[PDB]
Amino acid sequence: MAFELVLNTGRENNQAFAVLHASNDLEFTCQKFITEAKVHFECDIVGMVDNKLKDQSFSAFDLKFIQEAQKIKMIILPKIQARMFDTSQNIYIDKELSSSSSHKSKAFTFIFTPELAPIKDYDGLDFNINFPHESLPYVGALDLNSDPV
Amino acid sequence: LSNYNLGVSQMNENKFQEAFESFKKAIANGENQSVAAINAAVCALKLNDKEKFRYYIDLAQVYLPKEGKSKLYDYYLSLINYYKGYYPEALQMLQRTDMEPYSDVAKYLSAKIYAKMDFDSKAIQQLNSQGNFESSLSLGLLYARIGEYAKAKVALSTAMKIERDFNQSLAALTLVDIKTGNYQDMLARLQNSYDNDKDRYKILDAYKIQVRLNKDLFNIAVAQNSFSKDLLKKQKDQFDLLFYFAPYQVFDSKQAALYIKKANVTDFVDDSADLSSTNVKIANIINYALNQKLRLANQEFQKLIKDYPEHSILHYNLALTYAQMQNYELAYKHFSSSYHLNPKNYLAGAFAMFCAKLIDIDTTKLYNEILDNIAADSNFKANMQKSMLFLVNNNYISMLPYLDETKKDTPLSLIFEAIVAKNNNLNNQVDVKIAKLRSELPEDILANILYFNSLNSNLNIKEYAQNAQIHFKNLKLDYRSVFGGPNIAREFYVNLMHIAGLLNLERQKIKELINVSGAKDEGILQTLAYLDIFAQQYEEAYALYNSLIDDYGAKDTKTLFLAAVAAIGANNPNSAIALLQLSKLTDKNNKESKAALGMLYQEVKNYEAAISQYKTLPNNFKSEFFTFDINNN
Repeated sequence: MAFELVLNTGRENNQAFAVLHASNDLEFTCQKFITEAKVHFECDIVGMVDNKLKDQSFSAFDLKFIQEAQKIKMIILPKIQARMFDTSQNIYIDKELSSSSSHKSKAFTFIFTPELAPIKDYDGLDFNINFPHESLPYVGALDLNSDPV
Repeated sequence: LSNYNLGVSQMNENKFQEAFESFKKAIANGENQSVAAINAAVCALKLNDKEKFRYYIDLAQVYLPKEGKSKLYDYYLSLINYYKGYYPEALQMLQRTDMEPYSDVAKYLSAKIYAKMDFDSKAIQQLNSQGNFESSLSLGLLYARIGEYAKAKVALSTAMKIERDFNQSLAALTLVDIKTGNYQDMLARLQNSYDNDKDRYKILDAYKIQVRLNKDLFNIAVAQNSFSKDLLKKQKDQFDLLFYFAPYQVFDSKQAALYIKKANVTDFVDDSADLSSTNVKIANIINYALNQKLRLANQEFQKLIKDYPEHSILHYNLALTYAQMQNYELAYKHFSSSYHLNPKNYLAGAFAMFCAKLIDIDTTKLYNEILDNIAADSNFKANMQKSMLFLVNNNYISMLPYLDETKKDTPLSLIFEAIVAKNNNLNNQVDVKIAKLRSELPEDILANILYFNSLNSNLNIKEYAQNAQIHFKNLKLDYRSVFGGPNIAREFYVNLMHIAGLLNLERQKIKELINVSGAKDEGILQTLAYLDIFAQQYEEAYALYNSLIDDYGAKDTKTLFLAAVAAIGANNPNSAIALLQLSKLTDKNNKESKAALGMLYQEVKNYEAAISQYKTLPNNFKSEFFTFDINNN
């Protein structure tokens, strides 16, 4: 199984915080079909050969799998507002942070949180911000217990 | 002194293998398992080995609960989530770290994460809340992304001093200066950085740009604000409206009246300019001009002038046809010729100054000439021209006496009175002047639009749109032939339909009319092209404009400019360059064509010619038609 989902849930203020990470060895696609006031997050995966994959129901989103001939369609129905991100680039090595709004990569992150904000329109230049100071972070000097001197 | 301490103490000396071995020894001994695992993973990542990095990062988690009581627990968890690609978790967990030397690092990493996920404001706030790392370049880039160029310039200028961030900050500041409109500042900055010429071209090669149409053209709110409140409060609009209603000069009005079918002949023809064949030719071409056929009349006047090259009236008529056609330089030429061949034609001189003001040129000599000729005359029965002479200067008090005169009513007089009343905040008599104007001209598009905008001005957007829809629903227009006069009538009709959100239905109506039969006139095609440009349908507009140029005669400055606009909309930078060069060949000092040409040359990567066009622009100029965006792919 070269394709992996991980789910992490948590609390912020008094809300819900769901994060779904999808990864594969090859590049696959995910899109944000809107329909009518009901976002359906649809992912296309080559999948190689897979067995019967049962569908689970979760607090913030529902999952569905469709298995065609050597093709997998992942359907995500969010019960709350959801957003998509392409966290394929390794930030912890790189200094030129690219854009996270891409429709094809080897790692995708879906975020579910009730108290979100609508995307605003800013008249600006789509620069790639350069962070030149902290590239490979590490922990400094410590004692026999994990605590700074 | 400890194994972990010894490893980390070697590790900041840029010695990675020995430190990694020390970390392995510390992990084997069993001292500070989690932090040793994280540092060993980062050391392994210093060299080129991804598998070992992944193995050690995965191993780091299983010892984490052992160090459950540690004031740096938040930082360790955030780092572990940071190297695994789980970024939102790391961002959510990084805000709880309040230790002394790591709070700034936590805030910097949070800024990185926010910047990745397109939350620029939070990233700016996090970077500003930091006082350990110099984040001038990142702050400037983020400010540019948000759209606050005023602080972006300061941040980038601060970052320019450091040697490492020289080239990138220079390129970013150059692009920001282009975006804001300060061109001479950009050129001065470029000239003081390098001494060679190739090096200065490489700064413009850092970021690839892409030309785009301005988003402010399609905003309904701004169009309504500028249309229903400041219709006559603009020099270009004032001059265009004066040109529309201006009269056409003849020798004898009585002879010309028998050759024109308008029912308002006495209002659009004047004989104040101090052969029978010349009279009849003038009358025929004027009839062609007034009955919604402008291009053919302009061509006929141009052809007939070559036969008789000394007649003050003919130059005025050709110049008027050019001026109503948004061809201002030839209008200047022929207006000046007309005034120089007869210095008692004051309307010709006034229109010459108007045209010379619309393009960029000095006209003080002409103003003094007409002023001297005014002060030395036996009679001055024409005071309208004297009042009009003040319009070039940005003063309006001087025409206040004109509103108290015993006057014959012609549409030029009414529109001039409306301009004068509106420009002195006398917003009450504007309505009565416009009402009289509409009463004078029943079957006119522009009069109807003006009356509607005067009557329904004091409303909101929704009421304006609903009234407009109701008003034009019951209004029937012969679309085939009525949009064939001066360009301002179409432009204003398209703008009003854009405000009311009705231009899609009108677009469908005009298409159906076009598809009913075959070859037709120019007016419908130009109106449909303009509607397509204003409906964000660029491919059809570009095809229509190419058909206009290559099928009928469309070698005009305005038509070529609009074709270039459509081509830029349809992602054709190469054709836009040729079209804009051909447009500029006549109107040399066109401030909007030059900026677009410079941007297009920068996009095609021709920096030798990009600076040439930028060198001919002022330090304060915001193009209302073109902008650029950074191409990241």
